Amino acid sequence: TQPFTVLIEGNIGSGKTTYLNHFEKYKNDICLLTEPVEKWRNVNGVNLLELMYKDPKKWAMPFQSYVTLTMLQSHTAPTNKKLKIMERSIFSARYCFVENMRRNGSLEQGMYNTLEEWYKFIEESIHVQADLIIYLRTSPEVAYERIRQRARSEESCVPLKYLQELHELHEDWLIHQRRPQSCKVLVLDAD
Amino acid sequence: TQPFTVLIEGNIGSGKTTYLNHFEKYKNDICLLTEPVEKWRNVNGVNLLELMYKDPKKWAMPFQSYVTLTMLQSHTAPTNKKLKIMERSIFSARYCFVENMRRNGSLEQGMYNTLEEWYKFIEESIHVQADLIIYLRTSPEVAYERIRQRARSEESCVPLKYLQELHELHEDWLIHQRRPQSCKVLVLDADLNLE
Ligand SMILES: Nc1ccn([C@H]2C[C@H](O)[C@@H](CO)O2)c(=O)n1
Ligand SMILES: Nc1ccn([C@H]2C[C@H](O)[C@@H](CO)O2)c(=O)n1
Repeated sequence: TQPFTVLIEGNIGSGKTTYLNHFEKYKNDICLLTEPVEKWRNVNGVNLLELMYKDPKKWAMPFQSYVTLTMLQSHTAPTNKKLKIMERSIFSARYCFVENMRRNGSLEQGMYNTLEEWYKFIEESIHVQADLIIYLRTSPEVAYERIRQRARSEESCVPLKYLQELHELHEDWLIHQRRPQSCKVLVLDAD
Repeated sequence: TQPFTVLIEGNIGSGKTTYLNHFEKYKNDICLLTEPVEKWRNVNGVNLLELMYKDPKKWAMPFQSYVTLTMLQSHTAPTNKKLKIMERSIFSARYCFVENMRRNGSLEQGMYNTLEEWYKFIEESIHVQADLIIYLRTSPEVAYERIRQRARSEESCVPLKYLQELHELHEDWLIHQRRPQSCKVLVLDADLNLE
């Protein structure tokens, strides 16, 4: 079982990290799970994040596959705290990042299908705690800015086009669509 | 949630199907799960099995991942029979087929790694019922004949060396490197023409 869980969603460079760094001083009453980027950067030695951004058509599949795994581990990790805040989720991994990779051709149909089958099996079994989604809404330009200020080795080549597509997907999912009673969405202007 | 389970393992062309047919008649007391191969041939329209054999460096990883999923589905499927018989398992996929694709160079480090991490997680979360393993043991040459006469479209380009690698892998797993926390193992002579 999991306590009240909050999912911090948003584009790359939407200030999620900075934002949830605030909650750090309260780690004693709140379970804080940042994106397991360190895991993605070091999978038994390999940097999947790096490989994916360097050669999407080749590494998008294994990468998103691992991301699903680690997000799933985070969603199901037990805790004694009564509040849980996670940076991003399996929902955004599926509806935004994977879908985007399918559109730009990084994921070949059979690869997209495999990932979708996994998402279906998970939802059919492993229930995921999601009570609140705070959506740090931004504009691609501002997101591009943040990314540029912090020299992230892997994100050193993400085009503005890429951010726009991710942005649109986050919009289609969190705003231009009725949400279930099981989960509320709080939109904040990041910019 | 799972009853006594038997995993039927063997190389490609070891007569699993034929052998599993002898169990059709007991369908009332036995839950028989066949390899979800036809699912692999139809993943919402795409034939992952074909693609895997056609260009493993690109498709081995997605294919095996879907295999894991489908096998996992069988390992945890509903049943109301007091005996369960599965054709293959996540174990043969992990220790034989994935290992083979790693050795032959089809799976690059990160892909093999991703696959292995899923295995760790699957067994840390779920528990897979495995009480006995029946091993239809054959020689790679005999297995090659079966595959040849079977004439399966996707296996059309499977060379003897491939079956040779898989054979060694099954041997190491079910016989040599075997240990007393043993899932008990019954070794059958699948070179026999029909038992
Ligand atoms: N499903 C996901 C989740 C995150 N990321 C990437 C986007 C950023 O580069 C980094 C997070 O800041 O992780 C990704 O490619 N796919
Ligand atoms: N983990 C697995 C399981 C099966 N197969 C292949 C072997 C045969 O070609 C077909 C099963 O009869 O699927 C495979 O490549 N990998």
